[PDB]
Amino acid sequence: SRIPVVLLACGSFNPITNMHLRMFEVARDHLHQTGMYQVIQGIISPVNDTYGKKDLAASHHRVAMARLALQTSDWIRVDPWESEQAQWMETVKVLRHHHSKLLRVPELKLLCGADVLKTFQTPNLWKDAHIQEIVEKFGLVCVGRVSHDPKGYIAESPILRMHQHNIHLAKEPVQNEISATYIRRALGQGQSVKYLIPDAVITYIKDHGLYT
Amino acid sequence: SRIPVVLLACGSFNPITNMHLRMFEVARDHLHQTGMYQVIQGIISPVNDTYGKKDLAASHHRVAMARLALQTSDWIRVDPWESEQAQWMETVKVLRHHHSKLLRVPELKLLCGADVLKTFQTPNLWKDAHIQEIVEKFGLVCVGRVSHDPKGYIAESPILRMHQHNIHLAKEPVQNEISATYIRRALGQGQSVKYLIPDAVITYIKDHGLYT
Amino acid sequence: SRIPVVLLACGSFNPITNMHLRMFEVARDHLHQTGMYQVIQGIISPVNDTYGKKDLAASHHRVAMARLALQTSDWIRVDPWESEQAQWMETVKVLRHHHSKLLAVPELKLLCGADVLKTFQTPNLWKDAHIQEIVEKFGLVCVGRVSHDPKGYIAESPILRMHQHNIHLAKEPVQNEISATYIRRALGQGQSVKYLIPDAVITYIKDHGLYT
Amino acid sequence: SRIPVVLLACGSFNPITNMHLRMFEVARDHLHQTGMYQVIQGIISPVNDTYGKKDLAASHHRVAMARLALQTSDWIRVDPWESEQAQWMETVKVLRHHHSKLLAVPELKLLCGADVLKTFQTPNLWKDAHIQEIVEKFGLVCVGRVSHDPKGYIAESPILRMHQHNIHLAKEPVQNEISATYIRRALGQGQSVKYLIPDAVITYIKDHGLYT
Ligand SMILES: Nc1ncnc2c1ncn2[C@@H]1O[C@H](COP(=O)(O)CP(=O)(O)OP(=O)(O)O)[C@@H](O)[C@H]1O
Ligand SMILES: Nc1ncnc2c1ncn2[C@@H]1O[C@H](COP(=O)(O)CP(=O)(O)OP(=O)(O)O)[C@@H](O)[C@H]1O
Ligand SMILES: Nc1ncnc2c1ncn2[C@@H]1O[C@H](COP(=O)(O)CP(=O)(O)OP(=O)(O)O)[C@@H](O)[C@H]1O
Ligand SMILES: Nc1ncnc2c1ncn2[C@@H]1O[C@H](COP(=O)(O)CP(=O)(O)OP(=O)(O)O)[C@@H](O)[C@H]1O
Repeated sequence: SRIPVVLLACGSFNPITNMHLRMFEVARDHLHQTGMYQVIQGIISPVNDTYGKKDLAASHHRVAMARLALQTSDWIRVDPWESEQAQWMETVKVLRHHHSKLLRVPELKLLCGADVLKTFQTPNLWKDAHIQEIVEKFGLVCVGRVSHDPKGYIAESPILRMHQHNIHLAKEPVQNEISATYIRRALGQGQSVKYLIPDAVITYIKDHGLYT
Repeated sequence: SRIPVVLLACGSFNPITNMHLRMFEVARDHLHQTGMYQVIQGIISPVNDTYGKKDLAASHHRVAMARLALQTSDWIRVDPWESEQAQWMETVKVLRHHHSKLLRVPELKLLCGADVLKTFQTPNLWKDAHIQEIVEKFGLVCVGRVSHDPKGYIAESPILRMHQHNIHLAKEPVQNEISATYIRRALGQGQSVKYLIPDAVITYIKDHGLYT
Repeated sequence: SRIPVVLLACGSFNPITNMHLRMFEVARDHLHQTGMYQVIQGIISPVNDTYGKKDLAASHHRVAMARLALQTSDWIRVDPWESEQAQWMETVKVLRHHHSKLLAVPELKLLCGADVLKTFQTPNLWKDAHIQEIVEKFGLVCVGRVSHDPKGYIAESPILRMHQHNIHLAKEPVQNEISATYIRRALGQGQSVKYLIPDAVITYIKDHGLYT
Repeated sequence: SRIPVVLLACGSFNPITNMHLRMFEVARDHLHQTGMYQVIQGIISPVNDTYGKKDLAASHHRVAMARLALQTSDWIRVDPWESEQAQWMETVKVLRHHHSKLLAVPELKLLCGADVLKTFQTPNLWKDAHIQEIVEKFGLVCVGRVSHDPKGYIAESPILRMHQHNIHLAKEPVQNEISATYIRRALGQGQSVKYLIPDAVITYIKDHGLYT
């Protein structure tokens, strides 16, 4: 039989876009095609407001938009636990929390774009122990992105190449390079982003005067 | 004051995708930014079933999906006149028909991707008289696409470069290369296309067993 | 052992670019990786000057630029035969000519980008009999291009589908969408195209005042 | 008259690629088109071997490959100073060094891709004071990359926004996303990278058995 899998995606979702959503769909089809897994749930976990330095919309707004974006999904949901904590938390700690909730068994895997995968190399950006825990205790499903070579990132990492069984590279045959930065700039200029992010999210943004 | 403009997009829309929809939004923002125009309406006109040679879904299905895709649009509508004619018709003839309907005044412009623009060069593909009529009697709004250089296509065409005032090049700052061919293949393989085309269109496709 | 193969690329090569050259390298590695072919030669065949609408540099110059571009290749050569003929010739006839030239015969295959494969669908562009002879008697090696879905083009064409074993889809994780159209426009504006086309080609264009 | 400018590109150049070289040409044409600058020299400065996690070819080889790649450039040279230092140095210190070297002084500007500009946002990556000194005392010329929105990065950073007059955004309608990571993987698999990196660089890699 197949192994139950839960996909967890961390990030800003400022705001959530059709690309963030597509990422789950591609990752699920990929895992199913292997024959070894059955994805049972997707979780969008927006980052906390204390995180880094940037014009991030308040967390309850990002959580609300993600919930709206996901109303037509029968398997992906937003979980505000991370954004509701007092302070920002390293990714691995969010994975532990959700793993615990699962035990109250499905394998919990981190879901991300190939660009996040490239950051594992940035000096003083990720503790090696954390990278090891992600691919050894949990798993990693990476969706391709233009200009990134996930296969090489894995091969050149002493930690990643040792845990390839738990790293899944999902190929994105559709060029969809929507960046939320662009979405925010467009909105600020009063330009349309319809068909780039969910209609309901656009409505929420307008109703609450976000990204003006 | 501004000149009223109606945008007309011909094509297969087999099925309509989020990219076809985005094309209208980008074209409208572009024309408005010039200050010279006010886009008052968008029209999706699906090609007739006698057209060329291919696995085209029945026209009433393509019209229905486009209508569903456009339910959340307050300015773009589908017009089945073209698909309802007895036989396929050259683009310019569809422009004449819609121009007539407008008179029962707004400028009617053809809307298309930069790839369509490149076909103007293909031997025995477009009558020069028709290309001239399009950019001289009507107008052309072209949305950019990866690998195409609209500015060069215009400059190298003796007909197009003489009517640049009526040709509008709208830039697409977002890499969104979704092809309907891929959508159909994915659907046939039972893969997800959610977030690539409208939810309602996906439902219609499933309900009517299209692209199996 | 392996079936010997010769690759033939037809096109404008106005001017030849690094992408046109990359196309050969990608196709050769793909055929070799199948384990059953050995590519022994590549042929660049610039189109005749009587062809099409677009105004191209003289074939004398396009052949010269290809020769210069190919000085550092040990397996690809330019063949002027096609451009030296009194008038434009259909692709199938150029294949027949080069096949005769090879007369334990190697297989001669047409090398092209996925955009060319999509034109097989265009009404009144290719004679069905030519499409059949090309994929059945010669073979097609298609290199991927953004926005094109070769697999779908093949599945939706009864002729390509029936002979799909003779169509080899090659691709690399590199987004290299440089159009010669852009190249000419840039040259016309006095901008650099260094590192987009070979240094030797740029020298010839400057020395002979082309693309002004 | 025009302000003389020197462009400095820092990075791994592991190995230097046609895209790294194209970056200089695009930046120079952009600065010249503003009508107020005259680019007099370009400097490629390979990073020190003590830098980061990823295992890079020896700096001796990366400097050699850049020198060979640059033999056909009449304005860009490689400068080994940075890689010859006992240990890795922050970008701002390399700029200061080269600025001193130039000591009616030309303006020295950092040349990079938009992805680098996005890293300014990363928590604990750059010292705010360094970001300020880079954009205020030197200048930044950023070349566009797919998926990045430089204009938005600048608008959302108070430091970049305040000094945006010293940040020059250059870009060309060419999708050239070749990653050196892909290059190394391909070389490791015995595949061709001809026409993606200079011929002279490929010869050196083969002669010295690099990237095995
Ligand atoms: N267009 C795209 N294609 C594939 N993955 C994408 C994507 N856009 C975002 N992602 C992925 O979605 C996850 C969350 O992204 P975010 O944290 O919201 C940064 P972003 O989406 O790039 O917006 P930004 O421009 O504000 O940084 C990441 O794993 C990222 O890789
Ligand atoms: N991803 C995209 N980006 C920009 N324009 C697009 C686009 N996809 C389609 N278009 C435009 O939408 C209009 C209609 O396209 P269609 O006639 O449906 C062919 P298509 O969308 O490429 O599907 P196909 O693969 O079945 O041919 C054309 O003007 C085309 O240029
Ligand atoms: N960037 C690219 N990637 C892959 N194949 C490409 C390519 N650019 C061109 N080709 C292929 O190279 C062959 C010859 O192309 P040409 O006939 O010269 C037209 P082109 O190269 O698109 O320039 P154009 O802008 O003048 O039309 C074709 O098979 C085409 O598909
Ligand atoms: N395809 C491309 N287009 C524009 N800029 C590019 C580029 N590829 C790399 N660059 C730029 O070239 C400079 C040096 O890059 P490097 O430090 O060598 C990392 P890289 O080139 O991405 O290879 P990598 O895959 O090993 O990381 C950077 O400013 C980077 O932004």
